[PDB]
Amino acid sequence: EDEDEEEVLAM
Amino acid sequence: ARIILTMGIRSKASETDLSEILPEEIEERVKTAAEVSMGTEITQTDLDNINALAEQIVEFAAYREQLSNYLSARMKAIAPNLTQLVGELVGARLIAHSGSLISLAKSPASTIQILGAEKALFRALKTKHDTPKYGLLYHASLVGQATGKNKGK
Amino acid sequence: SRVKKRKKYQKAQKKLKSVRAVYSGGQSGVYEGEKTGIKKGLTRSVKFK
Amino acid sequence: PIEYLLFEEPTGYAVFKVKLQQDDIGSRLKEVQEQINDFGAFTKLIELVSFAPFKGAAEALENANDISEGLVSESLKAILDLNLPKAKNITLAISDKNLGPSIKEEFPYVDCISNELAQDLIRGVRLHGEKLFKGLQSGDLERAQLGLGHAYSRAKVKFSVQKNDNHIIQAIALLDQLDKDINTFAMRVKEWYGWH
Amino acid sequence: RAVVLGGDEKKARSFIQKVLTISKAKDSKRKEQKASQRKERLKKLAKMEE
Amino acid sequence: GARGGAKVVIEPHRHAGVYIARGKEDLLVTKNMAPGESVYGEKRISVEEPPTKVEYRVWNPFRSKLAAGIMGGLDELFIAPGKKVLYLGAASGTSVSHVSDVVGPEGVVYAVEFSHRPGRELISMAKKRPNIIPIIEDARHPQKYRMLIGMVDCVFADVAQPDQARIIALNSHMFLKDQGGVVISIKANCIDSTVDAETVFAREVQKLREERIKPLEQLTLEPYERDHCIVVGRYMRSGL
Amino acid sequence: TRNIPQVSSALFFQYNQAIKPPYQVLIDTNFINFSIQKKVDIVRGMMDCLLAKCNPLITDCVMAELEKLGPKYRIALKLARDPRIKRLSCSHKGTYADDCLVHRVLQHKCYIVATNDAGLKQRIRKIPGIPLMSVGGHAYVIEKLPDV
Amino acid sequence: NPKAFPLADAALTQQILDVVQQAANLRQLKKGANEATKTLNRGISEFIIMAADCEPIEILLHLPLLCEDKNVPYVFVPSRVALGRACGVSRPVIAASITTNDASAIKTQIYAVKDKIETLL
Amino acid sequence: SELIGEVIGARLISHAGSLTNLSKQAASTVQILGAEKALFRKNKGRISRYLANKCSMASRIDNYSEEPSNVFGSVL
Amino acid sequence: LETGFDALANDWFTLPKPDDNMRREVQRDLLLIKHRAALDPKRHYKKQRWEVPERFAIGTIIEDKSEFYSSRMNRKERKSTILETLMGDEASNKYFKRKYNEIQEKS
Ligand SMILES: [Zn+2]
Repeated sequence: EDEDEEEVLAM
Repeated sequence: ARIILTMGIRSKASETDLSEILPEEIEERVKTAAEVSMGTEITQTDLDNINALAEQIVEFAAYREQLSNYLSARMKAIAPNLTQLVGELVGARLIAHSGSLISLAKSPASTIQILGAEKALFRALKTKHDTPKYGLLYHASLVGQATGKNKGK
Repeated sequence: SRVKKRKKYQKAQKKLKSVRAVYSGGQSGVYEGEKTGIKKGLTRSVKFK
Repeated sequence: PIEYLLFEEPTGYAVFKVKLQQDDIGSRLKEVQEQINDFGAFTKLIELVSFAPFKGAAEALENANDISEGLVSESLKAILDLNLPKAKNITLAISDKNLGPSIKEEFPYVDCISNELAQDLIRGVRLHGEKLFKGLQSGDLERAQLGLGHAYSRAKVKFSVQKNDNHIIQAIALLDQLDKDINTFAMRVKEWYGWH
Repeated sequence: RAVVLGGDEKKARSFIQKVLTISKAKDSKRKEQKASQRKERLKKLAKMEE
Repeated sequence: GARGGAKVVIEPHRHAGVYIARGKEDLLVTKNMAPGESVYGEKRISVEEPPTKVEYRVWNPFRSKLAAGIMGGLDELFIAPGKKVLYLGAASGTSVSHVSDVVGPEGVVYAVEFSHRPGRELISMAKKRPNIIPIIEDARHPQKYRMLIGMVDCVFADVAQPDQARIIALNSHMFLKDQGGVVISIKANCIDSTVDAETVFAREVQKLREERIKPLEQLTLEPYERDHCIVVGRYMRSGL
Repeated sequence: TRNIPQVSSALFFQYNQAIKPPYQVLIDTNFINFSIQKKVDIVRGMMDCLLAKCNPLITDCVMAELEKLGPKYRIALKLARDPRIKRLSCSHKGTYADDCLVHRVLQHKCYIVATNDAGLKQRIRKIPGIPLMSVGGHAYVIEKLPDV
Repeated sequence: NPKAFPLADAALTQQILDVVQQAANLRQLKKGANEATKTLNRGISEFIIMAADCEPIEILLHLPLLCEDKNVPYVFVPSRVALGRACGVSRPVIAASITTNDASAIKTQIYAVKDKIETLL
Repeated sequence: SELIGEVIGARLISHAGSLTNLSKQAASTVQILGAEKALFRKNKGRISRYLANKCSMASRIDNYSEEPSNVFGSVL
Repeated sequence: LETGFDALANDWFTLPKPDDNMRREVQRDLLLIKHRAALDPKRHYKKQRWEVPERFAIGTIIEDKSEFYSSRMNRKERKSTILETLMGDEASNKYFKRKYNEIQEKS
């Protein structure tokens, strides 16, 4: 499922 | 524990009467088990300390009932209106969760609905899944009377 | 010739382990489990017809 | 030529009467063996005539030692006396051959049989167990074996409570628990009375 | 889907992705070798059959 | 390897009543009938279930020959939940306790031992496990404990005696059911050290055939044991 | 469940390190008939061949085949029942002796196979570590036995 | 009936002490109750020799329990003074263990005594 | 009990799981059995090892005796 | 003589089912067992197509008191997930960092 999700607003 | 106090040794099971502790069918079952048991005999010195332990069980159970009644008296004097609606046990749990009666008073009714289901609530919120709808109030008497989807309502 | 046959025998001893399980002294130390894993659906028994 | 069967239970002695004698030459045939397994067929061969439960746990252990040594207990002598007719010679099927001589000495009029035909019948009785008693109170055979097994085993080993050290283990587990709870509850008494 | 992850969550997700790439490379390398031995094996059977 | 606080994944085995604990290493596991203690110092695994703390025990193949059989891939094990098992040669609770785990509360295990010193610890274990019935008696004379045993679904014989075949047959005739299971642990050295193990194993299979036991499969227990095998057979009372 | 039978621990690659004197020999039906034709004694012919004590074995299937041969082969049945010849019980339905012998050697790698059947010999040769005995010429001959 | 049982006779004791001495020279002997206990746990013991005159006898009675669980033969000899002398050490020995080795030079001697101990048991 | 004490001895028995278990262990295993609560506690370590060996023998006399006495524990 | 006889005339072996929408920690643990072959260069396993079982449990090992030194983990080293312990191992991370790099240049 990690491939399904995408990370945004990173610091 | 009471069975230990009434009869200390399996030998006594023949004459000792367990009527006040157990129903008829159960009390005869222990009598049959006593003679055909696989256990070993114990000394009076061993018996005395096991009796002492058993006496602590009944005393603690007795006081536990006292504390339950004491809390009921407290709940009917500190939050009488709440107890009439939800009850003493669930009402007391609600106050303890917030930490104070005022802290619970300043909470919206929505939070009081799901007060005891934070783990499911925040898991559901972060994973785009349906949220809980009873929380700690599920154990209120009125919610029990409801059935099906009416429990949520 | 003696050195050649020595290397040949020890080479064959390595290959025998691949062909079949060989006793190697048993357990040494705490039992750490099956290092290569356990296969649930495979049987190695010789079945009588 | 078998007419009565002796089966020993943990609960007591059971005596049966063989209504139909299964074929002896054809004993090894598959169909007759299948009859032993099938409950419905088995009832046609034998029928329970008497059952004498042991008075208590002590009697069961005493007869277990006697049955182990191939001896006739006073309870076994009584049950056979009431069942076996005086009578040429009544035939009794017994599982153990060593028991035959002892029965013969007490009862000269009974000749004991322990051949494979008898063993098949004894085997069938063990298979159906309480189902063959027609509801007569035999307790439960599984629980009776459990208590008797410990009694029989410990008697030979001569186990004594003096060796027991489980009391020490329980006492230590209770002592430190008491110390924790004595400390725990005592702090609450300070808290409760701390307000006042 | 767009999501927002903390530092610890990001480390766990990065660690998994590293492992799968290593596993994928190792699995393929074993496949290619055994595939080659099949090719070498076949070229020898053609001599046996012929 | 499987250190103290490590976390593992417990999944069911092909055989009922047996589990596999996955991880960096795989462990054969059986559910603990008496949680909170180990009988011979084995490692235990705790799982939280809705929450009750269920416990598991590790089955060491180098200590239990039946466990060495499961490692080697035995096709059929008649020991299963809710079955009566007659265990011959039950020195102590090292392997019987695990058999008691598999059969479960509904099952019962008849443990037969001859020597008194191993017998005493068998009695002490049997109390913790209500489904174990200890019988301190010589298995060469099944008539002595006939009252204490009913019919059994399977017979497991670990007696390391030259005349073990006779002991197996006598107990199977008295107590084993028709079409019942027979599982024998054979040590070549105990029976005949003069000949090779293979000759011994073939000889034992012949004696089982003579005693109306049909062998189903055979397996050697390497690398856990040397010159050992497990023979699994079915008892055909009528004939072979 | 998949089954892959384990390779016997009695085999060091193609060498059977279990078969050692005294030997155990499985007798085929034709072996006795050919032995009578060549005037070769079963026990002594084997001892001369291997220079060791040999323990001949006859299974139920082979005994069944000998009885079915008929009165012509009365001598073979009498020799087969010599007390020195031990008997092996069978727990399988078919009486076909060729499959019975092949299955026994697959199960245990401790037997020599004594036969002259071309079909049976070919099958045994594919099984590793199985010495094969036959009667040829004037006496017996053993093929796959390193100790000779 | 006595706790130390079986006790080897005069003829059997000398053969046991003979094998013990040869094993000592070949580094196939484990001396002392503690070292004997470890061999039983590792399953590397042919058989265990114990001294029946140990004072008290109870400090070596765990070994028969371990032996009978593991099916390892064991036997008692009358004297620990004699056992220690045969072991090759300068002090009395109450227990000793012959280590398993199928490639030893004294294999036949060990199995000979091992058989008689099994007959004794 | 005489060698180390009633409470300390009782804790050691519980750690082994039983008195029979304690007697079966080797002296090295007994020492690490009470090495998490410091039951027996460079020269300090030698006394701990020495006391562990004697504790192992004391357990054997108690377990394998029908009516154990304190005579040997005293001299030990 | 008085007789009333005349007067008498007139399941234990079931594992928990994993919950749907299972935690990410469990999925990351299940992946590690599936791909355990790649974790250590020196460890190799029998070829197995391991599928996620229908029912399973996550358990914590308990060592015997005698295994305090041999087979025990320190409390600080223990982690709730198999993955978190693996990250702690310094040798493992060094191998992964090196091995992860080489695949990248080749790609
Ligand atoms: Zn056949």
